[PDB]
Amino acid sequence: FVDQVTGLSDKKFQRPHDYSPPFRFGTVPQGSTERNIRNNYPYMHQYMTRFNQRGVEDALVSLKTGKLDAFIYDAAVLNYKAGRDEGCKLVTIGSGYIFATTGYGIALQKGSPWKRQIDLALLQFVGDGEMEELETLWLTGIC
Amino acid sequence: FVDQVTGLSDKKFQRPHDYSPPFRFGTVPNGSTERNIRNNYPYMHQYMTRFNQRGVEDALVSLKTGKLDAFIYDAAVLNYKAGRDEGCKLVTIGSGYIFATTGYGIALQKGSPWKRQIDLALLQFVGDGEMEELETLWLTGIC
Amino acid sequence: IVTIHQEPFVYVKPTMSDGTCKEEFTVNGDPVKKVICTGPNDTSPGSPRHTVPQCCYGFCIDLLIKLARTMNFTYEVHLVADGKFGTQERVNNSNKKEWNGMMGELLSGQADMIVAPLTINNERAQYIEFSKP
Amino acid sequence: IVTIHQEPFVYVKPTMSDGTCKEEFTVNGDPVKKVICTGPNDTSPGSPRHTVPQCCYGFCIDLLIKLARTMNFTYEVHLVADGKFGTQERVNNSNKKEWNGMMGELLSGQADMIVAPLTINNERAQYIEFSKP
Amino acid sequence: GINDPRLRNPSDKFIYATVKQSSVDIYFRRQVELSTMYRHMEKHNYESAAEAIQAVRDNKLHAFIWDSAVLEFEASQKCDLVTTGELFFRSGFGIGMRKDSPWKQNVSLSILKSHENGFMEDLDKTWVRYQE
Amino acid sequence: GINDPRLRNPSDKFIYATVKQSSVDIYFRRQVELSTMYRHMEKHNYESAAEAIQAVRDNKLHAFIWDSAVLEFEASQKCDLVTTGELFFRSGFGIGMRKDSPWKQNVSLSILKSHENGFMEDLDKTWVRYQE
Ligand SMILES: *[C@@H]1O[C@H](CO)[C@@H](O[C@@H]2O[C@H](CO)[C@@H](O)[C@H](O)[C@H]2NC(C)=O)[C@H](O)[C@H]1NC(C)=O
Ligand SMILES: *[C@@H]1O[C@H](CO)[C@@H](O[C@@H]2O[C@H](CO)[C@@H](O)[C@H](O)[C@H]2NC(C)=O)[C@H](O)[C@H]1NC(C)=O
Ligand SMILES: *[C@@H]1O[C@H](CO)[C@@H](O)[C@H](O)[C@H]1NC(C)=O
Ligand SMILES: *[C@@H]1O[C@H](CO)[C@@H](O)[C@H](O)[C@H]1NC(C)=O
Ligand SMILES: *[C@@H]1O[C@H](CO)[C@@H](O)[C@H](O)[C@H]1NC(C)=O
Ligand SMILES: *[C@@H]1O[C@H](CO)[C@@H](O)[C@H](O)[C@H]1NC(C)=O
Ligand SMILES: *[C@@H]1O[C@H](CO)[C@@H](O)[C@H](O)[C@H]1NC(C)=O
Ligand SMILES: *[C@@H]1O[C@H](CO)[C@@H](O)[C@H](O)[C@H]1NC(C)=O
Ligand SMILES: *[C@@H]1O[C@H](CO)[C@@H](O)[C@H](O)[C@H]1NC(C)=O
Repeated sequence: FVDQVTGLSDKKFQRPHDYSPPFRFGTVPQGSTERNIRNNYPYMHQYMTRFNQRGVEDALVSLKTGKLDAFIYDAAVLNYKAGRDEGCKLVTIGSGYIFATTGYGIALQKGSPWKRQIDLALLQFVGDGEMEELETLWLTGIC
Repeated sequence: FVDQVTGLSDKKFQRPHDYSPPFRFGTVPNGSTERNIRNNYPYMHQYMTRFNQRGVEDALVSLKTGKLDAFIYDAAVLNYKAGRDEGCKLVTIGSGYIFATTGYGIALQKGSPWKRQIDLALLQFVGDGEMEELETLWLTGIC
Repeated sequence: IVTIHQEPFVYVKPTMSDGTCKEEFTVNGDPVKKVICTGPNDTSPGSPRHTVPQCCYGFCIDLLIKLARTMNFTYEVHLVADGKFGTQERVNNSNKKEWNGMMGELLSGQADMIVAPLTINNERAQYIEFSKP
Repeated sequence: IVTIHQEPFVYVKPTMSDGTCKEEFTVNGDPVKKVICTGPNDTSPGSPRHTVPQCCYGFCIDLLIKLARTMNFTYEVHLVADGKFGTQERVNNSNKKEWNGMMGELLSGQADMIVAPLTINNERAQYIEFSKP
Repeated sequence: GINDPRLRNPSDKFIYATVKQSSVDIYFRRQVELSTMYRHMEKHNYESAAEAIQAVRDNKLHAFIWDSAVLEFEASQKCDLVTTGELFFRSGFGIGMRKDSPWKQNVSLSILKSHENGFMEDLDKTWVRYQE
Repeated sequence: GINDPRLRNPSDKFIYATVKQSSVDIYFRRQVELSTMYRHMEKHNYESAAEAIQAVRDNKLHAFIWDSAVLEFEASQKCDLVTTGELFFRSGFGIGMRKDSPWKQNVSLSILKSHENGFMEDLDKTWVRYQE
């Protein structure tokens, strides 16, 4: 019930020598989160370049076995990983407050006639609680 | 929690003159419950003739005023009436184990060809949780 | 009649002296209505398999005795060859569906009335019929 | 530009003396970049005619200032006449569901771009296009 | 009960199964959201119920999926055996029958005659209600 | 939150309503299974949200369906006003745009440029993020 890291721009995030143990974190390689970090903080990417890893569950095992302390990824995927966490041990930081705050969607070709139909259909699917039923079915936010 | 009556075979159901408070038991008129009573205990029907009533909600009000002490009806209807009772001051006895233990069904004409399809459709509705979904929608499981 | 050994329902117990059941009483002195069923063992190549008669009693057995008390009909209680209820299982050649267990002995004519802890569902009622539970 | 009265998004205040706004400072000494909106006192039964240029600021106002600094355009900020978002409500003649509120002022040409806490749903997007939230 | 989300993705610490080729297997094969447990418990199915009771008594398991009154009887036998609070697939044991046959009407009527009186209650007093 | 059966079956003392002609009325009018609340919220529809805040502060309203930001801000301002946590109808606040118009793409890219940096964080630091 404490906060080890304040947010994305913590005062500890400028120097690993400010940390008394050698701090480590990671992302997935060649992701859009890495591009967002590089367009926000290139020095954060320069620290993270020595601290890369393979994938999602590889970083999950590195968090369980004490090889890793933090992992920067998407919000709802890490919320699901906390939902499938072995006894709610790995806990996220907040609920997306000091973060990128974007969403998913359907990528279409430029000028496609399928745009307005999919837009109205998704806004209808949110408007009748069916999206909430799917989020209840596939995302179990325990504890 | 305490239960002053622990089954339909209680000693108090013989005669309220046997015990120092004369209590009252209530059923509904013109029902299969009364046929089960008259084929199990005709004296129970003879003392229900002393203790008749008219309406199920009227008998609920008579229970809330204390003019009626005991009440006998079906299981799930009284469970739903206790699920929406204010304060939950009216609790049943067990969950139907010293009782008739029958089920609600769909009565058809004798020799109708629609029996097999309705039976297969109902057994399909049971074995997928959709019946439990409708029971969750139309019953309240509080208190 | 075929049934499976269900511990709160169908007690199956080996005979005492010669194909007979020990007359055991309940807490009220009511004699336990036992029947001489036929019980085979589980592993027929794993052990010398005798297929001896055996004693069957309990819940569903006394229910069957009440049913035979109601209508004038005799009965012969036997047991299933292998301890399965019966499932819609696909055979290896030509991927054909078949049945095993008590239902496999029912549809093969070896049984006539399954008085047993049988669970009612959709796939069984398509092929056989069900009484009220 | 049209908006509606919500305090954590659009603070609406009357002016200091005439048109000018109070040079308010935040907790970090930042002067609040305000705008001279044009708003009524109350609704038409409540206020007969009192519509003045007032001071408006806050969340979406600073968002609009950032958009007006990013792209190369000037703007105009007014207020909604009634106190509604806007729904597809029936009118007397021809039994037709017309619009009102901020959408009723946008579709009538009285507004050019709704910068407001617009809850995106199906029916509002059935007619006009939106932006990303 | 079944609404524990940690059993939806089990592991080596959640060792539970059901009887091989039982009705539980078909009921979990139909419901698609119970497929993952169906892809787990298929690795550990047992030939009979008493073998599973003896296995879970020696803590070689962690849970077991079976009908209500049988497990309540086993809890009345052994105090360490505990039934859960939740309940699902509220169905009925009836009599397995043949096709079109003269044993359809009077068998159901005799069972219902046993239901209208207290004979089913007396059979409960024999074994079902009977505690030890 | 919304999962209270006291709101599913209301009474004369559980006074819940909404702002007249809002997205709450549209969302509770599309869902016909929530028609009962649609029969209740018409009793006490208000004009502005501040009228609803003054009503619920003086205990004239007992519940009020509304977007999360304004209610969390008023909970930060006033300690007696308490929000709940059952979140439903996760929607978006977007800039209301015209038809086919040359400002649909540029403004959207500018808002997304505001999303990628910490400018929305600065806008939270203006009024949204700071608790009182
Ligand atoms: C319950 O059943 C009885 C019998 O139908 C009803 O009692 C009266 O029965 C006589 C028989 O000649 C009729 O003439 C009356 O019309 C019946 N009573 C009335 C006032 O209608 C009785 O009404 C039935 N209803 C209940 C629920 O009590
Ligand atoms: C099922 O039970 C009923 C009980 O009524 C039996 O019906 C009677 O049995 C005789 C046999 O000759 C029939 O002629 C009549 O239909 C019934 N009695 C009369 C005179 O109405 C019925 O036979 C039983 N069926 C079986 C054998 O399962
Ligand atoms: C069946 O079971 C026992 C013990 O497994 C076995 O020795 C024998 O083959 C059968 N019955 C007899 C005769 O004990
Ligand atoms: C038993 O069968 C005989 C011969 O068919 C018949 O007379 C009798 O009614 C049947 N019922 C009884 C009393 O068991
Ligand atoms: C078919 O294959 C199964 C194993 O899947 C085996 O048990 C069975 O003996 C084979 N043949 C028969 C007789 O069905
Ligand atoms: C606004 O309100 C009243 C009408 O309700 C109007 O008469 C008055 O002049 C106005 N007051 C202010 C704050 O200027
Ligand atoms: C914006 O437009 C004005 C002319 O209206 C002029 O200063 C120039 O074209 C633009 N300035 C910038 C810096 O975009
Ligand atoms: C229609 O006119 C009546 C007055 O006759 C008015 O009360 C009502 O609000 C109007 N309804 C519509 C649908 O515009
Ligand atoms: C939108 O952005 C591009 C960026 O170069 C610019 O060229 C274009 O003119 C803009 N459109 C309008 C209508 O401002």
